[PDB]
Amino acid sequence: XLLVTAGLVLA
Amino acid sequence: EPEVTAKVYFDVMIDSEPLGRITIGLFGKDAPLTTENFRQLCTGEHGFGYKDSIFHRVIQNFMIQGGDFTNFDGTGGKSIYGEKFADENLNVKHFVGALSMANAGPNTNGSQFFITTAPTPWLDGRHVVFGKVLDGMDVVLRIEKTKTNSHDRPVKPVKIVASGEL
Repeated sequence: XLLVTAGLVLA
Repeated sequence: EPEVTAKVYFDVMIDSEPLGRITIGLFGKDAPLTTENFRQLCTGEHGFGYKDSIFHRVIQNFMIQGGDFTNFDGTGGKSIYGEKFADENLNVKHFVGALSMANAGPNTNGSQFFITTAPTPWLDGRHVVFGKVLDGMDVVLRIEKTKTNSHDRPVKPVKIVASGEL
């Protein structure tokens, strides 16, 4: 998808 | 939109070529802990900071990400309050030109932030919006187009040669 994470970074 | 209490800036450069400066405004009253963290990383007071760091993740029509000044890949960074800190305010909504905290689930704010270059409403309630680009939005729309590889990482490094305060 459209996410702004720190470490994983998914769909 | 919240009131701006302080002003910080980033002088950006892509591989020896100067792009210009991004002037940011900080909502000090709606998120004091968060804007303080940001401000002090811009100056460098504690030894570490956004100076010399990069934007490891840029996605057209979405946002540009940065602040991993301890690993440069998106897995690092640290606040001025130790490792991580709770989310202060999640009432403020995202808008184009907003400064928001990137994280790893609730209450895991560190030093990574993002600047939105398009509407990202599906993100409200989960990321602390704590500022806006007051000027240098064109510098942000410049970076957004840079060439990235898989994982959306800039082929030529986009670096914050200088960051400070106004």
